[PDB]
Amino acid sequence: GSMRAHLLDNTERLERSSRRLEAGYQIAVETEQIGQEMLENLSHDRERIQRARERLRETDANLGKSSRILTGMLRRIIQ
Amino acid sequence: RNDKIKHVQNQVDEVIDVMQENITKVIERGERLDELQDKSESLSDNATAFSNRSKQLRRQMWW
Amino acid sequence: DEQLELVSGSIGVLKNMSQRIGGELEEQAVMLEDFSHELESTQSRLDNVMKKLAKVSHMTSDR
Amino acid sequence: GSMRETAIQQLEADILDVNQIFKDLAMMIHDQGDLIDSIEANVESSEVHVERASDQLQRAAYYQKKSR
Repeated sequence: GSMRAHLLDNTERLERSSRRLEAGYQIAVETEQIGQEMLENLSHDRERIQRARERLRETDANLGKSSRILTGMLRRIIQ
Repeated sequence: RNDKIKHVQNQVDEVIDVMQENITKVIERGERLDELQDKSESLSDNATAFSNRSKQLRRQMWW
Repeated sequence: DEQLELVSGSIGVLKNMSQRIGGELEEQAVMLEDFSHELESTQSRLDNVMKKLAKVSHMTSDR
Repeated sequence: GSMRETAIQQLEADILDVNQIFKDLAMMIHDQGDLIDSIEANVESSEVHVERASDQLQRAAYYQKKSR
């Protein structure tokens, strides 16, 4: 009797297990769109940090200029 | 079957291992960004104070 | 069947993306500590420039 | 046996973990972009002000010499 009942249980345990590898796959692939997004995001930030480091060097060039001007003023103060 | 699970599981556990380190790096990154923001902040405050003192120097030199 | 191959492939990539992320994060960590030091330097330059200023401001309108 | 049934469940569960950690990481990185916004703005401001100050100093210098 309940012998093919087991064959029905055993067979359903397989069916949904296949639906867990289908989901497990969908989730992963989805996760590949996030991981990629992060890489796009990080590159963008890395660009902004380099741009800022650059803008800082220009601020330096101007501190240099102000330093020279001040020295020059310090000179003419002693006539 | 099986193994292609085990040797496919810990493949995941590996990614989990890398990502876990990654969030430790991002946390570290947030902290450095936090210090960077505080310093570029004093600079800005100081750059402005500097600009105001230069305007005064000009007016003072003109008088 | 063996769509576990499709999962293993998919994950492999995640295993790829996670590492490039860790690499980039480590690279920016260096880049941020560098930015931090340049900031500290610029601050220094500003401090010396402002002192020169305060000095000139006295050397004249105090003589 | 069914240790291939549980294993496949752990697998998927663990795959959900990565998906979560990836979202988590993405979120963290995205939120830090506001710190970068601040830093970026702060340096910009410094650049603009140091540049403005240098030009005020040149005028100060000129006036110093224009003062006999």
